Amino acid sequence: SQQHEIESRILDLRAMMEKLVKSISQLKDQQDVFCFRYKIQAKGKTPSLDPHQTKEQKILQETLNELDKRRKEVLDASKALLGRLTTLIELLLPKLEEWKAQQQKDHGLEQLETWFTAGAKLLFHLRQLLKELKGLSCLVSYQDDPLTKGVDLRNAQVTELLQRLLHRAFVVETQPCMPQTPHRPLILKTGSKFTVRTRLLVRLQEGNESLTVEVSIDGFRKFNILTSNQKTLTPEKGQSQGLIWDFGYLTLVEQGVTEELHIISFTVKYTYQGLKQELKTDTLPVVIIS
Amino acid sequence: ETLGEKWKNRLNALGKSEFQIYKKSGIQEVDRTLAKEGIKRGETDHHAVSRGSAKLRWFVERNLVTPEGKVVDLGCGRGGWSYYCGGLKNVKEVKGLTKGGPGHEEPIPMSTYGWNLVRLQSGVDVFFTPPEKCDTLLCDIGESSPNPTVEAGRTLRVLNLVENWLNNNTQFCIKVLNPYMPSVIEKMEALQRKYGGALVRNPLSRNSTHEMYWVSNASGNIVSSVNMISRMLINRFTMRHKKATYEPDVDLGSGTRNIGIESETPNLDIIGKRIEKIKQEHETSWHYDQDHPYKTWAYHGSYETKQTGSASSMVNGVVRLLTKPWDIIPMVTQMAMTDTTPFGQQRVFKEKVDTRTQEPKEGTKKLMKITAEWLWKELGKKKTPRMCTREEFTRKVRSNAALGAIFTDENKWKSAREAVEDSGFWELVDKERNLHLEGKCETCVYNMMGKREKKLGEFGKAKGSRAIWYMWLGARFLEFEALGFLNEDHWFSRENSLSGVEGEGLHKLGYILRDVSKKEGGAMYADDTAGWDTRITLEDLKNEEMVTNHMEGEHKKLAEAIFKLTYQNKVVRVQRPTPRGTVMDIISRRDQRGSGQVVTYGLNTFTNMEAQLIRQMEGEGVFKSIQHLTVTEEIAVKNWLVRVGRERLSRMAISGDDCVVKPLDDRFASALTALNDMGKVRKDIQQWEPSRGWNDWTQVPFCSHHFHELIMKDGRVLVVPCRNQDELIGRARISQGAGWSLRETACLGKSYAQMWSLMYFHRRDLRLAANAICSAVPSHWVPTSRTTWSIHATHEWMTTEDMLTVWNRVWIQENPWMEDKTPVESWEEIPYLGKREDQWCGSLIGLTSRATWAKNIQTAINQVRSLIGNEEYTDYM
Ligand SMILES: [Zn+2]
Ligand SMILES: [Zn+2]
Repeated sequence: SQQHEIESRILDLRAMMEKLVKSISQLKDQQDVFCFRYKIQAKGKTPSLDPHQTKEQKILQETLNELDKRRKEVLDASKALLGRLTTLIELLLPKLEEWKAQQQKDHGLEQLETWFTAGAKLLFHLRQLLKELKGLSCLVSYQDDPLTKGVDLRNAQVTELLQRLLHRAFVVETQPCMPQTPHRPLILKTGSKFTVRTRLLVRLQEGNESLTVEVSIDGFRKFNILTSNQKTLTPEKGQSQGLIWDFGYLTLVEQGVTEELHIISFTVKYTYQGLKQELKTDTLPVVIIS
Repeated sequence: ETLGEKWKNRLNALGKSEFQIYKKSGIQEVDRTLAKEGIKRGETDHHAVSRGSAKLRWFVERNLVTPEGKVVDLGCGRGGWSYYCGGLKNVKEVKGLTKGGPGHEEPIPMSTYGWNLVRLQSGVDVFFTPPEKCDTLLCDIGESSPNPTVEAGRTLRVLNLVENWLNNNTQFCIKVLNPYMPSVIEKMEALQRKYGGALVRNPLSRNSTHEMYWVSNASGNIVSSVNMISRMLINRFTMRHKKATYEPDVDLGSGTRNIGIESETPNLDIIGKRIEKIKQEHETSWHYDQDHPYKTWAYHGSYETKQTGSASSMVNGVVRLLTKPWDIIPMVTQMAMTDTTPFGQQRVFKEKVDTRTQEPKEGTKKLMKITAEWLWKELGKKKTPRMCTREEFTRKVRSNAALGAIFTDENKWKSAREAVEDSGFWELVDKERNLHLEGKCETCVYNMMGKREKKLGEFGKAKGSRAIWYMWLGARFLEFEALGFLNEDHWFSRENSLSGVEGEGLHKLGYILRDVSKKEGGAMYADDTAGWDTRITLEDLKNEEMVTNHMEGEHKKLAEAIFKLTYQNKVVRVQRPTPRGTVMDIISRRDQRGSGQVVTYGLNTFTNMEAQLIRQMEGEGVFKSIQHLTVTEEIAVKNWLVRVGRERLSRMAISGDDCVVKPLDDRFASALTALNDMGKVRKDIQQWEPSRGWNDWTQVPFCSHHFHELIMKDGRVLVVPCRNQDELIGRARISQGAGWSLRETACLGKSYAQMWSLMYFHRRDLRLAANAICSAVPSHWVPTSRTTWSIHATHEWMTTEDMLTVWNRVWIQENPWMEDKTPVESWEEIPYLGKREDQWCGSLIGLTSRATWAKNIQTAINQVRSLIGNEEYTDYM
């Protein structure tokens, strides 16, 4: 039910977004034609009293009215797009909140990652479309132009929503467990390797810049990661299998026994389309036994 | 500072969500969940345009203000207040003004109750308009701003604007923006002392503004009211969030309202039989309506009918898909479709047809009488009147000639050709002829329809918002029999009358203009007249009736009967939307011009010639005063006609109502007394402002054309017509309605795609567009269909052979002004209209527009031609 609703929502959003793209293109052609007509009128340089001059100025005003009608038509459709889009994220949010509840208590992720990737693609393409719309309208921006604030508020809202989504987009797929004895999870032993797995719900990554993920842990029994805490994922890996991180050799050393727990922290630096955001997440609490 | 300043600062210091939730904290709302989407579908009744209608209803219901008589509206915008006021009982006329433009509200048309009393104006600035007489004044102008000083300045400017219009006994309702500072209170005190009133808040108003209104029937104090409003606003943001109290929207109904004044008297002894017959035919549903919106026309009754007509018009698909880059030009799309629904017909009839003129004085009457007598004696020097017969009319109808606007009486027959062969039609015609011979008419009625009701269409469709008069076939035949000789004998040809240009093709008026501009005198003047068809008075008809003095016998009797019983005594049917459905009314009038197309053309040419001669008379100073003409002036004016009267007629060129005059002295522009007195008021110019002339003959507009000149490669010189390309392209994409097929539309497209190859061959963007159409139509088909230019009686491009031979025959062999007769044998020796001039006249070449006119060329046009489908064709490019 929820998945089918999500599919219908994304389908209708794609349809009306294609319609919006067509409208933007048509407005671009109309603006170009008007600019050419004004240019050729200006280079004429014929100041006088003539019915033709009175005729051409009247039709010039009508062109300006149509440009405003087209320009104002883009915003509300974009505004309506944002309102409907904002419903999907808050509806998809508990699907992840309830997802981690089962882990604490089949564990497929394909639907969630596909939905998150689709949402990220929609957000990024909407941001690019707004950017090119602003660049187009900056040429002949004039008095009484609602775009000069509307586009900025739309970009602000889009950036805020994207940041909010990517704040929760980071989850830990697998808790650190030893491969030798998988019977007991969420338990740590000194001088041994541990296997962890983390996945990021959006399958988007630049093909020229690698993705960097760092890790961190936590007089309590403080422990330090003897092995390397840094890893690099090849850009082709995201296309081949996804943004998959595997640390199968992490070890911990020591610088009543079970009274307090330790938390391992994950930090990722996300860079795409000129926007950089800092993310931090925590794993399930664990206890170290010697 | 006062408490209002504290409240404003506190509201300024707030969050987004808190601001959004503060808007609705006890105010009242109206459910607009129906009216909006009703308007989007296209409804024009039972709806409110905006939200101010509810506020105005709240004010009026408690009789705070009681508008009456004439009401003036400032900054109406869409016009909810004006539309609501129009439906009231004591309102007699509504006038409203608003400042249109980018990012501003604009009026839109509705058909609510009493919609025929409201007139709205756009694109006018209120601050620079002289005050006029008014009985009730409404003002709702104001824009919020975070800064208080600018709001105070705006309020002071508004008050300074409004203080002039108010009188002692005028009702008012004025909005004040920011009333909580002394910089407005000190003026408000004086205003209230001088005129009275109070400041009251509307509960429907939002919670985010401190707006107040100034009314008429109230009293109190200002500062205490502002303080208590501020205290209430302060207390408001302390309770819980209460749901908005929803109130249903207003419904206005529909219909038309009558004012109750009439200024016309009927002649029952002439039209009684026609009225009786019409009433007897539809006795079942005959009723009297008390809401007829006619003022200068009589009323007789109304019956029931079925609605005909449809908004917008069909679009020729064959020409479309070929002119792809033209779908974005606003002119092409806007003028494409018009309105012919009963609402549009009523709008046109109210706007233009229903007018009134004034009688002239004695001197002008005598002048036009003398001039008309002399002109009639002059024209009939080498021609004699005669009578037409039935064989000529049968040949005319059989060949589908340029017949006038006529319905083929569909109730019994299906077309004119089917009815001509029958005998009952001729029996009815003979009976009506016998009745007419005794000075009675019984079956002579008209029909009416409207067109061209959009914004930008009227600026590119000849003269827009017209009205054509249909007639029965028998009356058409009788009128032809009476007065066919005026056109069948070419009475108004250039050879007979030295001014008319009837019978001359479109490709020959430039030579005439060039020949005219070779004389000696001042400059060329090309003034026009607005609504010429409605400026004809009874005196002009009486003057034109003086042609019967050359007739005799039965011909004279028939001509007199036709002139007397039809042209100045008319009965017209018209439709009108009503709540009960659709109805038809019958009206009458004496003046104005309603007849067949050719007869109207001839009479208009004659009247224009007489008027131009009179104006040239006044320019030379032959007579001084027009109030009264005395002796020693009649002799003087008659000597002028005899001496050089003939020569002076050779300086002009009058096709219809279009005139071009080259006077001897520039005193022509300053003589505007007789012309204004006769009733031919000029267009878009001040009444007493002198007219503007031209010193060049290549820019004078005649028949909506500017005539350039061209130079061939050899050296020969031609003269070609020209026009704005956008208008031609927009016309070319409209189907007249004779289609419902592919063969018909293809034939029409091929028919008027050859006009461009014939006349408009000199421009790059139009010659190429015709080759594609000729190469897409499967050829072998006769391109027979009426395209346009009914006045121009050539229609020569309807042939079938190759266009090169036709061009050589037309522009070389039959050219009197061309000396040598060496023909051409290719399409490459014909030159173009320069390069910059083509762009100036409206092309799309030479600049960034060439980047979008880059796919509609031979680079990517072959696929477009092949896109037609299985319909074969033959290449021609
Ligand atoms: Zn009659
Ligand atoms: Zn031109």
